[PDB]
Amino acid sequence: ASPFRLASAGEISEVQGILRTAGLLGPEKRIAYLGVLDPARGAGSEAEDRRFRVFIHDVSGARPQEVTVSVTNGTVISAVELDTAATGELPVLEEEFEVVEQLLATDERWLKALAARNLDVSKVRVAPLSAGVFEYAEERGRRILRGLAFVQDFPEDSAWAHPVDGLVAYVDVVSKEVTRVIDTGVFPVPAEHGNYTDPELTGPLRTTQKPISITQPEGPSFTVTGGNHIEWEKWSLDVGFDVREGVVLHNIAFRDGDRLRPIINRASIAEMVVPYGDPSPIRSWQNYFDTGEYLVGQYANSLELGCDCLGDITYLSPVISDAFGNPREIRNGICMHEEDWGILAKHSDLWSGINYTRRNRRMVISFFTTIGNYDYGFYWYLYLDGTIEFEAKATGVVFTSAFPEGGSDNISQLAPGLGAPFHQHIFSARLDMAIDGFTNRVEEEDVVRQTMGPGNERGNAFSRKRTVLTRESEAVREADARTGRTWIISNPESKNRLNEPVGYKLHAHNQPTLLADPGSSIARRAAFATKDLWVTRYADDERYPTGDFVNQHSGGAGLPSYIAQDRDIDGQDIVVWHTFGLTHFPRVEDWPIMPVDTVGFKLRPEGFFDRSPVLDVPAN
Amino acid sequence: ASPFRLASAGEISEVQGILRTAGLLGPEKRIAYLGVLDPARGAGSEAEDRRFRVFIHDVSGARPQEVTVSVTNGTVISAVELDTAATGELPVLEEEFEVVEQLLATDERWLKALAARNLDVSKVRVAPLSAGVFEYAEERGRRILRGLAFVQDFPEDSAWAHPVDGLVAYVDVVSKEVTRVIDTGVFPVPAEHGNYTDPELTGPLRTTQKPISITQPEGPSFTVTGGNHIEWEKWSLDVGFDVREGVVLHNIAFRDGDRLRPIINRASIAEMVVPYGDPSPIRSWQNYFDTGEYLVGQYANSLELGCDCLGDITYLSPVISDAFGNPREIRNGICMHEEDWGILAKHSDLWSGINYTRRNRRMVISFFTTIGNYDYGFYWYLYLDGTIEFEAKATGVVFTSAFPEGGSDNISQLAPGLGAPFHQHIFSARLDMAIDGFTNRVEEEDVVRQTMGPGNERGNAFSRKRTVLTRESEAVREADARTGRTWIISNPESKNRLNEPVGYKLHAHNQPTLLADPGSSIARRAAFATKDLWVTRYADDERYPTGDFVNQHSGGAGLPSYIAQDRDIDGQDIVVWHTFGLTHFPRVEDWPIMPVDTVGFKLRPEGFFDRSPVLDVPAN
Ligand SMILES: [Cu+2]
Ligand SMILES: [Cu+2]
Ligand code: NA
Ligand code: NA
Repeated sequence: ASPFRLASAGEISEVQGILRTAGLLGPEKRIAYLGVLDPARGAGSEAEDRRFRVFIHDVSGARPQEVTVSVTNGTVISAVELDTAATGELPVLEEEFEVVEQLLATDERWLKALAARNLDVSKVRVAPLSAGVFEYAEERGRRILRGLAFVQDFPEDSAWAHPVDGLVAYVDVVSKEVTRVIDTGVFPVPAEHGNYTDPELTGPLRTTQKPISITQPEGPSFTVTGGNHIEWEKWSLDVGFDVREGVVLHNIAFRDGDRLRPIINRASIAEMVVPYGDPSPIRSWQNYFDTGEYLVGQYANSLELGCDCLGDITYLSPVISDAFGNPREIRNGICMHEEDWGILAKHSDLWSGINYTRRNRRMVISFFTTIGNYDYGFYWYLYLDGTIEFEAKATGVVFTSAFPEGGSDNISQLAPGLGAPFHQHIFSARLDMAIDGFTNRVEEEDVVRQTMGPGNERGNAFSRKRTVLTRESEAVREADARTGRTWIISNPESKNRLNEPVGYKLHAHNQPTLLADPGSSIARRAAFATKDLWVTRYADDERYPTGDFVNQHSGGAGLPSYIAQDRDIDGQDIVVWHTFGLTHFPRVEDWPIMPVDTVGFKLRPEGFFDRSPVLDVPAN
Repeated sequence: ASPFRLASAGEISEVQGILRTAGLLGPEKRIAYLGVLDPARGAGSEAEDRRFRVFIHDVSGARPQEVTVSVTNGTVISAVELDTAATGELPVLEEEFEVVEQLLATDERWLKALAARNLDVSKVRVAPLSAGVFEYAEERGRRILRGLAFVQDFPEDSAWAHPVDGLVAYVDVVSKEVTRVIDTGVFPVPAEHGNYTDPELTGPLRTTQKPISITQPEGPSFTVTGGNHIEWEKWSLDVGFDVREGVVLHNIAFRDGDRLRPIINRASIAEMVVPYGDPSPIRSWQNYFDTGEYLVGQYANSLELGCDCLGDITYLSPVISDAFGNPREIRNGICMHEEDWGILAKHSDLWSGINYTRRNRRMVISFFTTIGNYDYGFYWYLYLDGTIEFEAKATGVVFTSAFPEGGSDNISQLAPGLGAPFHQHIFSARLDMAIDGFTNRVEEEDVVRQTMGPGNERGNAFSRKRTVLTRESEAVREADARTGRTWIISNPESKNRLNEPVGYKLHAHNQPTLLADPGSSIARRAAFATKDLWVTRYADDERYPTGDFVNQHSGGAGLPSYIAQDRDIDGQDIVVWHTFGLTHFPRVEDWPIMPVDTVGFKLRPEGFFDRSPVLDVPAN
């Protein structure tokens, strides 16, 4: 019944049939993206109309198409041919990854480069990576992938331990040509293995860990209805899933007495970029847009009970399309559970004699994705006290290179001869805000220091200031940790009992933003990552901070072009885009498999409630 | 056996007997502080010599004394008379707090002020607060407390809901004299109650929370020997307890193969300051040095199983002295347990076919203290992967005032007529470092941005720089979140297998430091709080960033006087002092009892190990 329900196997099958009958899904066609569209703005939208957006690739070279179909009515709404030299290429297809290694294996320049290094071509794996846009005019309008080589000494060996430096190839994956093979010189291939399950490396496993048992003898406190609607401790929301963004949260609201109060209309990680900081021509082009180029949802893991998710776990198993339109289920791809979170509130009062302690809890909604060597966990947390938090967990195997004789300013050494280039992992959270409704505004709040003098004779006073962001051209903001900068999203038409606008405060981690030179290709294509906070006016088609077609797009798409409309955002339907990331100088302890590191952000109520919202939590 | 064992009841009784026999503890004497001294530098040394330091107050007004006792040999080692007008007053005695309300109840200026407000003196509670150093010349050399009034409507009423603004009194707690009563005008006493156990305020309690059961069916994975020595998952340490500092961690080391490798010799929170930013003369003197003036260990709570600490809990019950030298046990004052901490490391490799997941754990050592309206939890965490983390949890009831008609730049409104002055909570962690031994240095690491040009033609390169701090005069450092600034503590004489010095990296939260004007009294007394990082050369008597005697002490002691010695810290026995804190603009949701907010820091291995230290963790 809900318009926000997960897509079902049947809906995807019907899309495939509609496309096929319309003549849009022939044998040379491939589905590069398929996803359900959210309902358009309309608080009285009753007539159910499930619409799906499809990107259709053509393996013969014909122009691709963007298609919108209505599953409810069984029709094609629109179909537009795309000029990819102008608007960007479609996301990389899983089947194109195989092509790169196979093509290079018969190229005489590639074989000659391997022969010089005495490498057996049957043992050389090729990481197929996105191309970006640089100086090669012949790549405009063409689907390119670039390949870097790694040696696998045996089928169970970790090839990442054995990078083949000084060698890179470019491949046209539709015409199946190797356009360039660049050999800048021979580097020794690092010899030590990195097999973290080999007992020779792990040593004997510990026998000292005793079990921790976490159970819920009466079951969990949350309910799931209609497949994906969650109710938990006054919270209400819908858990969506999209093959590009992954888990998406809809209709986040809090039951305050008798009123269901909206907070956030849609929350997602709308892009994530991994730029590399090694100036070697072998890797100086390397920038992953994991969401926009690869689609993080299609690489979601099946999460194992007791290993990935511990406790009383409720699973969702989302359905996506494969490249031919058949439904594919990601079994146990989303974990949901509640967790103890320590003390919520505590006071022992001398004068009243009352000793009071209450415990906190959080709702966890998580999924994990694997893109090549990297594995990322996406965690959304809901707390009893109204706090909303996102956390990304980065693990996997670091991307490697040779470590040069004489050192490097841009690579760290992990093992003899083995390097790890410096890089960042930068996320963009897209928060379609709805604080008590859609009339919202953002204020930037700085601490204000005061000088000793009249009205502050002891020099102890300090204060704060708030600046309303009234237009998009003034809504591109930078962090300032030294002045305690935060941003408040408020509803100027909804007041608390003290007659102040209700609000939520965004607390950032204030990590560095994109470090690349502002004139670089990556700074133009990932402009969102150069600033901590953007606020736009809501529009149906402004979905991603990098635009719809990120792969090989020349730059400026997305947030810089949206912001240029300079729309009114003072008491309007607005969207907050928060940039946050990790700057990774790899350490020896990251090798051969990296312990989790984390980054995120949180939102806390700021006069949203008329008093603490957790006074009715029991002691038990 | 161990020199680092907790003080026993017998040891404290023996100190009492030694002081009595020596003539230093007659009926007019009071013990204001008593604690065990750490062993001097020198491995093994004096077989066993347990020494205690004692601050002895005299209630007749004679000069107090600082005394060192050997409980092993039954002797007084040294006893010095203190000139408190020069070097500072002793910590506040618990029995002095009770004096303030009683003295004021019979002062005719106080009574006239209450009568002007139609308040019954029997219902007026007085919060007795430390006095600081301001413009009152008659206070030099006297023990002064200042009092602020709150109305308690009935014995179980929360008095914090009813501040009596416009009124403050100063009390000499030795001569039992009210020195000044200041009345700047009548303010309405806020009328709403703040009784968070009253059903009329809580409403019906939730019935929706189902239990979460955390058990360890084989018991915990850590062992406790000698009363306070902990071994857990390669970690080794001793848990100390001091009445001033609270929980103190000694001899933190990690078992790496056959070698026990030191990391931290001693870790503590050596001071904490809570400055208020309201320039009203009623409160502009208000600054709590909870550690130095009040002694946070003295007010540690007994922690309730299942409420304060959840799971399979091991308790310690530290013993302290009362004001007469009798031992007082703080039953269940320290909780210790291990906690699941999600995913440790995870990778699903396409080429090898190996799927690998491991879970993380942490060891938790915690205590909670209550100082008037505020309650603070102190949490030390040890992780499987070598990370050490500290977290402070702030809760309790916010300190209140009237909310002025017309508003305020320095006070938040929480309820009709009820205000909460702006303030900070700032901690100083004292880390006596011992990275692989005592020869350590500190480097400051900043990210380095690089310009597009020769050697970086695509403008993607970025790097980092490290600056060694060679002498104390250059070791006073500020945060820079924008450049990703961190500090590395390393051992230049101990190298990992890549021939790089082993190290640990300190990651700060980069919250604002002390906001008061640098000319203010609090900026001089809490100079440590104006900078994020200090590094000193280790010295036996340099224990606290504020000096030994903080109460009513002007500037002149502590970290600014230590660093003036400008000693060599480049490969030497060094101490890191890290300032970190919360800036609190109270919100409506903080009332009537505040949900926990947190701040802290962590240290991560940086080439300390030759590879990941958790390759031997089993799959479970
Ligand atoms: Cu990384
Ligand atoms: Cu506070
Ligand atoms: Na909105
Ligand atoms: Na040291």
